[PDB]
Amino acid sequence: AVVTQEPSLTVSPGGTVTLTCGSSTGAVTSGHYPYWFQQKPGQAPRTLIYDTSNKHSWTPARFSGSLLGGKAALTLSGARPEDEAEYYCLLSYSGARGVFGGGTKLTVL
Amino acid sequence: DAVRDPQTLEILDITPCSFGGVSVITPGTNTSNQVAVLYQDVNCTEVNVFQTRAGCLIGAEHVNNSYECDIPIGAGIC
Amino acid sequence: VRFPNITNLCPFGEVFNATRFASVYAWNRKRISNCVADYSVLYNSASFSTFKCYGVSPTKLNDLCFTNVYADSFVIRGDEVRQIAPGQTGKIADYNYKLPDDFTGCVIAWNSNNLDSKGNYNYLYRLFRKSNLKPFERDISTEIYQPCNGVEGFNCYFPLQSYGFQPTNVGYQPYRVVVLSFELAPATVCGPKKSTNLVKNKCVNFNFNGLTGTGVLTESNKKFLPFQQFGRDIADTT
Amino acid sequence: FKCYGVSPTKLNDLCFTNVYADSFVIRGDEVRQIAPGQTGKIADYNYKL
Amino acid sequence: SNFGAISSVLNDILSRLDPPEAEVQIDRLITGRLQSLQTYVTQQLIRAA
Amino acid sequence: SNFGAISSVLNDILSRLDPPEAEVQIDRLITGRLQSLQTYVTQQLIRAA
Amino acid sequence: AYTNSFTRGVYYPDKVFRSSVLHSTQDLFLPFFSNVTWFHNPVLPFNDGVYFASTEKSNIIRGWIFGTTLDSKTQSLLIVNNATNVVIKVCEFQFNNCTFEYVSFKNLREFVFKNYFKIYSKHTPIDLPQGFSALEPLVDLPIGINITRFQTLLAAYYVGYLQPRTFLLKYNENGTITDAVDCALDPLSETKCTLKSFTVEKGIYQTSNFRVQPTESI
Amino acid sequence: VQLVESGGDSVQPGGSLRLSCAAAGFTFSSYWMNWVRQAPGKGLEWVANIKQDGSEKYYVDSVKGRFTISRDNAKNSLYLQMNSLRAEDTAVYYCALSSGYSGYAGNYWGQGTLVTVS
Ligand SMILES: *[C@@H]1O[C@H](CO)[C@@H](O)[C@H](O)[C@H]1NC(C)=O
Ligand SMILES: *[C@@H]1O[C@H](CO)[C@@H](O)[C@H](O)[C@H]1NC(C)=O
Ligand SMILES: *[C@@H]1O[C@H](CO)[C@@H](O)[C@H](O)[C@H]1NC(C)=O
Ligand SMILES: *[C@@H]1O[C@H](CO)[C@@H](O)[C@H](O)[C@H]1NC(C)=O
Ligand SMILES: *[C@@H]1O[C@H](CO)[C@@H](O)[C@H](O)[C@H]1NC(C)=O
Ligand SMILES: *[C@@H]1O[C@H](CO)[C@@H](O)[C@H](O)[C@H]1NC(C)=O
Ligand SMILES: *[C@@H]1O[C@H](CO)[C@@H](O)[C@H](O)[C@H]1NC(C)=O
Ligand SMILES: *[C@@H]1O[C@H](CO)[C@@H](O)[C@H](O)[C@H]1NC(C)=O
Ligand SMILES: *[C@@H]1O[C@H](CO)[C@@H](O)[C@H](O)[C@H]1NC(C)=O
Ligand SMILES: *[C@@H]1O[C@H](CO)[C@@H](O)[C@H](O)[C@H]1NC(C)=O
Repeated sequence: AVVTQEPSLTVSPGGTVTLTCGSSTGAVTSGHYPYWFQQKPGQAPRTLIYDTSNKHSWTPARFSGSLLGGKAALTLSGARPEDEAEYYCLLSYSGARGVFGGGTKLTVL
Repeated sequence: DAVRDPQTLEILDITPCSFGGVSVITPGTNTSNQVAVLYQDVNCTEVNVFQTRAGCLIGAEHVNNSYECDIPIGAGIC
Repeated sequence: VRFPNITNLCPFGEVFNATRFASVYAWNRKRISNCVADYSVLYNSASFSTFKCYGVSPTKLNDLCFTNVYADSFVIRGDEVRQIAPGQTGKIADYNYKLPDDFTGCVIAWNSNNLDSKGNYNYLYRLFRKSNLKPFERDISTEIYQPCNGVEGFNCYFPLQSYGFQPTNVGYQPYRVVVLSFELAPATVCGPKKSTNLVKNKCVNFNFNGLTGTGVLTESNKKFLPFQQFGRDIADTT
Repeated sequence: FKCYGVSPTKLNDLCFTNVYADSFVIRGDEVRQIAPGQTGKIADYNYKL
Repeated sequence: SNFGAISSVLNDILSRLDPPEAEVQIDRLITGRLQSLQTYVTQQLIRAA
Repeated sequence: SNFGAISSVLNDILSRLDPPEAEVQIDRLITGRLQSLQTYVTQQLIRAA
Repeated sequence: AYTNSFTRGVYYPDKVFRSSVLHSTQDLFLPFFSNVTWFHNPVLPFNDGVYFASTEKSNIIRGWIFGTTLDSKTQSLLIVNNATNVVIKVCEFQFNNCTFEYVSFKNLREFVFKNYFKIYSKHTPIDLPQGFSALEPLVDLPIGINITRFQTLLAAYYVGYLQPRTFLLKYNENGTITDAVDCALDPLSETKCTLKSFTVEKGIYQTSNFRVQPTESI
Repeated sequence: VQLVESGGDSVQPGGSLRLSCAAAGFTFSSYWMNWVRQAPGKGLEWVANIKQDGSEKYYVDSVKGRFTISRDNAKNSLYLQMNSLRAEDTAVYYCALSSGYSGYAGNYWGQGTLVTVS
């Protein structure tokens, strides 16, 4: 029940982003049905990506629920100042007892 | 012409659904705008009604007296 | 050759050189009327990637005259340009922009990578819909496609998805598409031709508002009503 | 109850060459692996679709 | 009558389509109009008898 | 008879092919059947003479 | 309250001059001897199109509103005759975002409102008088407004509905429609349309075909 | 689709607190209902879930045996009761609605209710 993330990422305006998440064991696949959330100060976490790659209607399409080399990711095609937030990942395991990562802070230079 | 029902061992005939031409029997419109309608080669259930071999005639009065033929219908009826 | 003596050209520049185009899910339409449509500019211009006409020839557009011209303006991906035609199926042909199988008009399109690409996600298309669109039908709805009721989730989605247009994308680059639908009543939009002196009581080759034939033109006393453009004989010929 | 190549409500309208019933017992957490495109202990080493 | 053509008027076909397509629409009118004359002539010959 | 059509049955054409193709196959049946009536009628008129 | 529409509701189907001819055409026309509701205000159905007629002494009826909500939200068509002119607008009227705007009993006025939106009309001196005349196109509105209901803005008026019926129209020497046959009114009218004539000679004519339709499926 | 969560208050350690969430704008008994908590300055911690019909419940092992979930489908709401609440368990609890494949993680989120233990 261990999930890790890159502590922080800094991106220049218009630059791309690769936020990563994964489990201490095995590899992340669609079978973990990975979720990604965005939290701005004073706000509740909002789900951006669900079930690996499905994007929500309230999520800017600049965000993409892709997978990497046995890891979950939330990438951007061009970051904006409005995206500064703490991002969180959640993976399923043997059942509906998911585990969150440590959190990855995204800032814009 | 006929089909065997797949559940019941009986044979049914398939009769085409009644149809035929429809003709309007009229005096000249310089005399009268009253008309009678003939349904060709059909019965008088599917459609002052006179059933003849030529079809179901509706609106024409059936008269016992014969006369010289004016507007022919068919099968001896005018 | 006789046309209404209109000196005003049709505002194609406001359609083809527009600063912004509509999303394909909500394509925009402008009605073109009471003007002279110069199609030599659109046909001869080298800026277009394609110029395909279905019910008319692209080089006869200047001789023809129409009663109503409609310009449908939208942006799609390059690999979806082939769907803007009669007799087509596909994500755009069925759910975003359908042309009738008997469509009369011209489909004109060009690469706009240097104008629209950034990623530019302001251009949306329908990914999901309950049923296919009718020819020239448009509809705006965010009702979730299926049983979910207001809640987006697995096996139920928000109908619209965006295009991700980036300068480095050719099949995924943006293309600007303008469809000119031609309704062929009194003349409204004629090509870039001048009216000539009328000659009567002689055999002539005539063109009246795009209607052509050979015959002798004479003065007459036919009681045309103010709303009528032309008349017909017992044989239903002009 | 989930179908992949066909709709689950059209099964009585459809007709097929032959169908085979692969019948077995697994642990609940691994039920998610019985699907096309999946990987894992069953999907890779016991019962692949 | 159109007989399957885009227009019953020959001049409207010629003013709209280039030969590779105009010819198809014209052939549709030729078949229909030639067939009409054949029907007409046959009836005139029988009536003439 | 098919008369060059995909099927002699009009209902088969309509249910099997989408309109852009179904109309073409129907036109073949119409030409053949209309032509058949023209042949029949001409023969009935000559025989009637 | 209902009135007999008699033979009214005919109009020139196109913009083509024809004369001394009997021409068969199919369009949305008022059926002959139809049900026209008699009013002397409510929001009525529009359906395929509407036949409207009025009889007035003081010109109380000024206009019409057409739309789907007839109350903001979307575009509605407002046609009003006021003092000296007629104002036509298709704004999102509350009873902005205007796409089109234009500014121009003894009296019997007839109108046809049908779907762009076309208005036909006739005005003659005179419950709805029996007689025949044909209405002509007056206003062409390139608006694209979806209409399911309309309201009459206030005298008596009559409202009927158009149907896709075939008519035989008689054009006189000056190209004026002087008579008409409703091909779906009765067997005699069917005979007149079949023979392309307003006069039928004594005899028997085949005009149609009777065919029994299936009901349930087995 | 609104999730209204309350019940957070200032409580003493060793006691218990019942939190609740009400559904509005959507059907309750068609989705899974989640609980997530966040200590100030920290990331998100998974706490608990419950199946659409209440037949199954799930907990993160760290709260197992202490947290209980119950629900009333006629009131469109659920309750989370936490017993033997620790001083360290200061966090904002959030209600989330799961409409995804497994029902394990929420898509829609409420505003959260703050639980402070002292
Ligand atoms: C079908 O079942 C009925 C009894 O419900 C029986 O009478 C009939 O003969 C059976 N027909 C066939 C073909 O088995
Ligand atoms: C038709 O009737 C009128 C009298 O209403 C008469 O003058 C006319 O000659 C008649 N025409 C024929 C063909 O009988
Ligand atoms: C059909 O017509 C015959 C007369 O030829 C008559 O005896 C019989 O009752 C009619 N059947 C129906 C249903 O009208
Ligand atoms: C013919 O006369 C007989 C009586 O002899 C009567 O019963 C029958 O109804 C009459 N039919 C008609 C058409 O007048
Ligand atoms: C668009 O602008 C160019 C000049 O940059 C001009 O040549 C062209 O004709 C314009 N297109 C239209 C339809 O006017
Ligand atoms: C109007 O319709 C009613 C049936 O709803 C009918 O009884 C009445 O006779 C009709 N009125 C006219 C003038 O046709
Ligand atoms: C017109 O509006 C009605 C609802 O009042 C709707 O059902 C119908 O589909 C609409 N038609 C068009 C062409 O928008
Ligand atoms: C008719 O109404 C319009 C409403 O826009 C108004 O501007 C116009 O002045 C009115 N006509 C007269 C004669 O007042
Ligand atoms: C007119 O359009 C604007 C968008 O530009 C919209 O916000 C406004 O609500 C529309 N007017 C009405 C009555 O809806
Ligand atoms: C045609 O109009 C003239 C007046 O211009 C009139 O004298 C003549 O009687 C009209 N003809 C018909 C058939 O109404």
